[PDB]
Amino acid sequence: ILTFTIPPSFADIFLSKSANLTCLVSNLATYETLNISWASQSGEPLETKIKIMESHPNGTFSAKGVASVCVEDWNNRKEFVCTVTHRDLPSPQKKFISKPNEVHKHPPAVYLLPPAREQLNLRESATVTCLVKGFSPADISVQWLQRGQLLPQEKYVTSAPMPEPGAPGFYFTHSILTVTEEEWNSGETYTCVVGHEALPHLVTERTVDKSTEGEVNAEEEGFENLWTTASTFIVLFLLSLFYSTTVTLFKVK
Amino acid sequence: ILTFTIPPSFADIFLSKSANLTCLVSNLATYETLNISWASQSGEPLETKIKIMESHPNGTFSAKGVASVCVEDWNNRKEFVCTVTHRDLPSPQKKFISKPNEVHKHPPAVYLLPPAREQLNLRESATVTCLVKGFSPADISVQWLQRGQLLPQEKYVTSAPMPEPGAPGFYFTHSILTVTEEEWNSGETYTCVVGHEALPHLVTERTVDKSTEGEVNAEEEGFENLWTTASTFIVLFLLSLFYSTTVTLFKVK
Amino acid sequence: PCSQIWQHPRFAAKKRSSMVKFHCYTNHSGALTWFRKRGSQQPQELVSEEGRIVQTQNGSVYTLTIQNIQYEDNGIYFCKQKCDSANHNVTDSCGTELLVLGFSTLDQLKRRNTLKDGIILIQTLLIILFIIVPIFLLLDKDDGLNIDQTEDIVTLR
Amino acid sequence: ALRVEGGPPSLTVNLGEEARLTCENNGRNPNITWWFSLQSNITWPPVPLGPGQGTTGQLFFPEVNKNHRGLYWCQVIENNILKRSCGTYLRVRNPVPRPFLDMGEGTKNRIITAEGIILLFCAVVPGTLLLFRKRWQNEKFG
Ligand SMILES: *[C@@H]1O[C@H](CO)[C@@H](O)[C@H](O)[C@H]1NC(C)=O
Ligand SMILES: *[C@@H]1O[C@H](CO)[C@@H](O)[C@H](O)[C@H]1NC(C)=O
Ligand SMILES: *[C@@H]1O[C@H](CO)[C@@H](O)[C@H](O)[C@H]1NC(C)=O
Ligand SMILES: *[C@@H]1O[C@H](CO)[C@@H](O)[C@H](O)[C@H]1NC(C)=O
Ligand SMILES: *[C@@H]1O[C@H](CO)[C@@H](O)[C@H](O)[C@H]1NC(C)=O
Repeated sequence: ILTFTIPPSFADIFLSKSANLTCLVSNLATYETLNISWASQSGEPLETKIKIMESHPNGTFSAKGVASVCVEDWNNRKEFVCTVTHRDLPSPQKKFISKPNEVHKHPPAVYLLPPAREQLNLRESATVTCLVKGFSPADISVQWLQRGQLLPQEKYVTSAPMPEPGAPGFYFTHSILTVTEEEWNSGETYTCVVGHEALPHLVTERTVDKSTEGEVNAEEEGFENLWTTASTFIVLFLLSLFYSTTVTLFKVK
Repeated sequence: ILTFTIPPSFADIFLSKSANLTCLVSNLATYETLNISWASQSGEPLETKIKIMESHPNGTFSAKGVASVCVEDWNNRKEFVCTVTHRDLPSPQKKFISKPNEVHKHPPAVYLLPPAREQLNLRESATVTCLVKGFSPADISVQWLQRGQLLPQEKYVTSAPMPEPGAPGFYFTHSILTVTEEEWNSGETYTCVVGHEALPHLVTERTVDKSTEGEVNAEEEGFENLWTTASTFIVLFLLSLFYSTTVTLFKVK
Repeated sequence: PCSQIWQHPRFAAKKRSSMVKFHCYTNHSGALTWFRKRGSQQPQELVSEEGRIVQTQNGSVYTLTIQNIQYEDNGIYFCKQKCDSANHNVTDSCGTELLVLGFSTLDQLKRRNTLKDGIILIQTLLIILFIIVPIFLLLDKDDGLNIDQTEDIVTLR
Repeated sequence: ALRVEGGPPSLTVNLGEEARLTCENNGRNPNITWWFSLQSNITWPPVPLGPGQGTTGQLFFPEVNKNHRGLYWCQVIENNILKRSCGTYLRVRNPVPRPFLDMGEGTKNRIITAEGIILLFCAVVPGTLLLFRKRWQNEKFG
């Protein structure tokens, strides 16, 4: 029998503003004596949700204990105890879950890559990818929006964070938004939002579309004055050349 | 006593021009009375080679059955069965096997993607990403080349194969070659190759290298060429003015 | 009474002739007037044009869409409403400050600016030269040498 | 029963430079809050910031970063009365740091046209001087 304690994910933590502890028990021959009770180090009673997963092919069972606690307790590295008294276990098992120790923090650097021209040449489909690189906590949720409307997770995939090469402790991940060529052809604006703990605001957003030259510069160039100078200079070249030729001919006579 | 059937691999078929059907049986208490032979669905016996490895530390022996038959019959999905009998087996362990389910078998479609200009704006590092998508087999080996030399795994990282949305049973992968900022200035050759079973030439490679691959867009550069010709014309006008000035000075002097 | 108007992405950095969808979500029902503001000038009424300003009413929501957007469309966009509640309590929206972006690849701008700096330095040099040419030429034409007969600092002067 | 000035609909600031927000209201000294959000409908509730400083309720970012783009709307509570503002939008642009060449596109292109006109005229006049000189020296030789 192997028992583990699993902290809740970042997505649910931000969604419900209430962390859910886990008391994962495995390899249970019997479940009639199963009892998962959750408590803190001070002994404060707490409600425990008990749910049983499907039986494993080998015949072993599993169960998890869910307890609703505020996220601030997790931020204060508060300790919690799950008490399990099972007939297969010779003695009751006491364990503690808390926030891990201090570790270097780095907010993610989001980067949204547009599809390559070669990919568009097959006129089949487009896969918009936004690279999220350089975050120390692996708990990162990346979503995508279409015209500000949420996109189901069946239309895109997000690779699990993998350690950053050349820099230990940092993690990077990708997210591919496969979009039909008809939808991308209409000048759609596609964005990926990155919810992550180390972010100063806990959430950011990056955009890209057909423009691909979406540099922010307000209005600096492109005015009609450029055309005015071009035309007046064409005239200037003509007059200068004519003047030089007339000067040469007046030197002649 | 567990009997396992190992389908032949394509490597020796490509090299030795023959396929080996392996009937690997482990957890064998004794072998002096073992009788293992290859057979067919229609009862046709096959030539079986018996090869026995050394004793397993758990106290159980093992045996194998090796046969050589033409690849074309195996490509025709003929059901070959390996007969395994032993003194400790109340019933023979006849495992029925054929070609595993062949699928659409489409070759990868590599679309090298350039780094994001926002990332280059930091003047620190750039990631070159080559999306490899649209292949049926799980196995795939992406390697990057630098000036014709293979890039070791110590510098780049690649994502494990994952199913692609919109087409069940269709796989894809990815990759990322971190490069330093002065590496991206130098215009080195960044290319990633892909090894795959379904590739008609067995190897494919895309080329997005140096420091810029180009991008055609909409209007956008028209005033740019207008500015370039305006600068050229200012240059010509300056040259004509200097020529006239020098002629005037020389005639005066 | 009539101050429950909603709006959408306000900054809306866009390239010339691009597409975004406006609306006028509200919790009321009455007369509506689209208004456009540029800079610090006074509010002005918008005029509908097909394929340039699309106006579809989704019940209580007044959808809007502006195609062929140019630099003259830079400014603030919002939808007014009329609240004839026996007090002339006239309320308005908040705003949508549209911006038009210059596409200088954020990099060619440096090259152009360096080039114009070169040309106006060439102005300084050439204008000094062509102001010293006429006097020094009419001195010889009318008929420097006298000053030499009358040292390096004086010549520079 | 109360209103609040919406403030600028958008805002711009250089990277690494301080950005200060604003919340103007008619109240005497009424409860104020900062509720950061994003552009459109996301899956996360608005992120409340700190309480601000001063009577106005002004934010302060001593060293803003690229991640700080988004709406910043201020929340005001005045004796159990709630009212929502409109929301600003922080953003960085990294403007051009080169002011030597007479900042202002129109300025530089106009002085370029003036360059052409004045250079052509001040080159033409020497031609008249040269022809006058040639005539006068030819008269002198005779
Ligand atoms: C309009 O106001 C009522 C009353 O507060 C509310 O129930 C309703 O949801 C509002 N509708 C919208 C579109 O906000
Ligand atoms: C309002 O908008 C929805 C969503 O685009 C659309 O389905 C609906 O038909 C619109 N109202 C109309 C056209 O009556
Ligand atoms: C609008 O309503 C507010 C709140 O009742 C009031 O103070 C203000 O004077 C009104 N404005 C007009 C024009 O009636
Ligand atoms: C609202 O007013 C109460 C009055 O005591 C104060 O404690 C509270 O901090 C105020 N809200 C803020 C500033 O978040
Ligand atoms: C906004 O997002 C939420 C969460 O995805 C969704 O439930 C809601 O329907 C969306 N917009 C509308 C129309 O309320």
